[PDB]
Amino acid sequence: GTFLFTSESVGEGHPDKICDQISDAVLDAHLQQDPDAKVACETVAKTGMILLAGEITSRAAVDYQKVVREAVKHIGYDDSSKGFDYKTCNVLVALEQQSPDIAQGVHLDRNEEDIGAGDQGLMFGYATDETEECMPLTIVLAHKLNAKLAELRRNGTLPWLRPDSKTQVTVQYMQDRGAVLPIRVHTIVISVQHDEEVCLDEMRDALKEKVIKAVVPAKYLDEDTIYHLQPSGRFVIGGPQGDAGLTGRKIIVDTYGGWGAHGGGAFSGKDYTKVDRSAAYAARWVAKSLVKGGLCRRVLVQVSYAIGVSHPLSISIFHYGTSQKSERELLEIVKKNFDLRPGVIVRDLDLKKPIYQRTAAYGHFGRDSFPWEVPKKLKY
Amino acid sequence: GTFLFTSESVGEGHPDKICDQISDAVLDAHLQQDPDAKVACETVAKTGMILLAGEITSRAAVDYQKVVREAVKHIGYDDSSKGFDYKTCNVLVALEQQSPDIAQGVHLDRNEEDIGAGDQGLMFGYATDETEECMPLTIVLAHKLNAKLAELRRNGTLPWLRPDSKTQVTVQYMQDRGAVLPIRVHTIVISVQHDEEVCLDEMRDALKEKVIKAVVPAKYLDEDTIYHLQPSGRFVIGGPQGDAGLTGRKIIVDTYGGWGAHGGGAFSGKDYTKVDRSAAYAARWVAKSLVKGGLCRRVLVQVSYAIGVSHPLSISIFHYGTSQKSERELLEIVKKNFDLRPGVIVRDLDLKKPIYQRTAAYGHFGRDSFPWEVPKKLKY
Ligand SMILES: C[S@@+](CC[C@H](N)C(=O)[O-])C[C@H]1O[C@@H](n2cnc3c(N)ncnc32)[C@H](O)[C@@H]1O
Ligand SMILES: C[S@@+](CC[C@H](N)C(=O)[O-])C[C@H]1O[C@@H](n2cnc3c(N)ncnc32)[C@H](O)[C@@H]1O
Ligand SMILES: Cc1cccc(-n2c(=O)nc(N(C)C)c3ccc(Cl)cc32)c1
Ligand SMILES: Cc1cccc(-n2c(=O)nc(N(C)C)c3ccc(Cl)cc32)c1
Repeated sequence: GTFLFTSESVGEGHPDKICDQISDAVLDAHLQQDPDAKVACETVAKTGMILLAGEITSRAAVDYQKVVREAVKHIGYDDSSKGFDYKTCNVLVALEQQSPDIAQGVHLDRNEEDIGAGDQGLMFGYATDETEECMPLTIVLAHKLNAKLAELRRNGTLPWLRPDSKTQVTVQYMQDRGAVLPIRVHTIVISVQHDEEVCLDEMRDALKEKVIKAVVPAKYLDEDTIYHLQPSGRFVIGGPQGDAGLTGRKIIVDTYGGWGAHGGGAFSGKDYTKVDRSAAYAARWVAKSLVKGGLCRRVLVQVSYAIGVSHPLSISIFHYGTSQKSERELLEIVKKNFDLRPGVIVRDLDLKKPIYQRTAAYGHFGRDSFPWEVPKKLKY
Repeated sequence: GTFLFTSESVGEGHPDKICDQISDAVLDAHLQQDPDAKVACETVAKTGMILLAGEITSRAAVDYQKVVREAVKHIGYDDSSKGFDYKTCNVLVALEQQSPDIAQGVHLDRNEEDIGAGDQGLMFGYATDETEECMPLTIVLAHKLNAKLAELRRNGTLPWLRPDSKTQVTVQYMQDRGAVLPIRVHTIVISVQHDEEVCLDEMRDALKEKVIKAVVPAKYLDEDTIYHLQPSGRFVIGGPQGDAGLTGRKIIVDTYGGWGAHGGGAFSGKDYTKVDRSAAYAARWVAKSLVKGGLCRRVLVQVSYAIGVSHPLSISIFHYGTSQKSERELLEIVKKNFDLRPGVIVRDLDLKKPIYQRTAAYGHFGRDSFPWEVPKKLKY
């Protein structure tokens, strides 16, 4: 009954993640002034360049140069020696208003509760009782390894670290009637951008002793665990200089690390009317409510929409065999307890609040008691 | 035991899909001259602009202006009245060489069979016996609806059609010991860009009579099927003018429509050393070989890699309860029959051949007998 499963995560300076954080810094800057801003901000990053492309209709006055540069500064790209510098990079803006054809079909002259979905699409939510935060251990550990790298970079413990990093964790699990039980960590990968002076052996030793051992419980590590630390051998060129980044290219890192399911939509740079984000947050809220409510040990929820239509077109449940109730009975409980119209989700999850940049690294789920992480008490 | 499931697809002129097709036109242009080109081409599309950003190291001499414009011409954006014109749009190029740090860690001075993975990551393959092509009916139908729109646009049957489209299909299924059996189509969405002259009722009638009825078998449609045809009411502004597009933003449309699983990596614009593409193709080949070989009715395969390491770090199997063999026995059969090193996948699947633009619309799987769609005969 044992099996392996692998998930990855990336750091704040991974170029795709830089784009997600900038897109959400732009969204938050608009929402601080106009809670009803319509935002669809894509970011592209390559050597020396941040380009903003997309559609924004808002009453806010946003200084894009300042917002972008402050986000890059926070990430830590502040000198040409690191491959990217917020002070001197090019910031290009190609932002237009939201299409009036979309606006008239989605929200113009509509009661807020009855606003249409901002697009068609499908979205999923997942929760698992294997961790207290109801997330897969593989992705939790992968995120925490990147967070540890950023912490040691920022506190000057490992001054050779740079912001761009990737991690990957393979866990060996057992299964019990559809629920999963972590046994041990089988393999860990860490790749992190570094300065020209540090030796490979010094980095590998520090990654094992100061990063992995500070994150992963010793009970999961043994003489057979496989470590791939700086496996490329050299990672001096990094950030956008090493690899072009785009918003919405880390959608599996943002969610469940390959567990559960994904409908394809990106989260960052989008206001609540874009159901790719709001309905995925609501589906996570449903799934976590079912698991914390004791109905399931793990569960997957699908929802779907049509542009301009408020009610979901479909809702579906997969309980992995971890409920005494059938999937039909769980679906009836979901329909009795949740209203997944976007104009109701916005109110339940407070989605006009400018907290989005906080979601744009280390996963959107299983952290910080955001509204979609506070279970709803179910009536049935 | 009945349940709903929804998948979507998009047309050739959807702005994200335009980017995937351009990225793969660039990859094919390089491979036509240099089978060993290292390509990581991202495309961004917005009003009047195609930007290429990424990393290419190749001996080819490629005219990017010509390759991009020819791809846009093929899609059908050939006049400012349609919102985008290959003849007059801006083509911007921000392409640099592949990082020498990546090159030395992945492929320099390595025997081809022993080349390292081009990145870390996780990838999945899926197959289901519900259709002869071993794909979910939801996504097959969604793709065929977009293909039908493009066919009627190109043959002049519906001259008001423009290239940008989206479709979505919800199927009601029954289940039989983990396998799925389609019963009926519950809901269909179609949104397609159109000219200024055609009436909404004329479009809705044509979409039902000439598109849906020409694609979906009548046995799946009944008086209760729900149709959302042009649900926004107006879609004149479209293509990149209506919504910025990026490469690798339709990864679920490219794969299984939400069924199976996804590791997050995009396919388009990448050569075989980028395991996000090559190992996902190989995992599809494994899954389809298990189902066509009669071992499973449906199956999911995960594989994962570390940058610079040739052998996968992990391989895992989920058979949904549709095999008499355990997942451990199926995994042993996979390990005995397949070698998922990227330097072996390239040979088995002929991945230096310039056929990639053909994959970049209507899904990478279940079509055209590409090498990953030809099952391997298994020995056990
Ligand atoms: C390996 S690059 C992707 C392939 C790349 N576009 C190419 O031209 O081959 C993807 C990510 O890996 C990381 N990376 C970049 N350079 C690296 C190196 N030398 N060693 C390890 N990882 C690296 C960065 O996080 C980067 O965003
Ligand atoms: C609805 S747009 C996404 C949201 C958009 N970025 C915004 O500013 O609100 C996503 C896709 O839907 C399609 N689309 C664009 N305009 C549309 C319209 N008026 N009606 C229906 N679908 C439309 C196009 O395929 C487009 O790429
Ligand atoms: C459909 C789907 C999607 C995503 C993940 C899984 N999935 C999972 O939830 N449970 C696993 N167990 C308990 C054996 C499992 C093992 C291997 C693989 Cl490849 C996937 C697995 C399933
Ligand atoms: C883990 C995972 C990922 C993706 C899809 C599914 N999955 C599926 O394979 N089979 C379904 N059956 C048979 C009931 C199903 C029904 C509802 C939902 Cl939300 C998902 C379903 C499962």
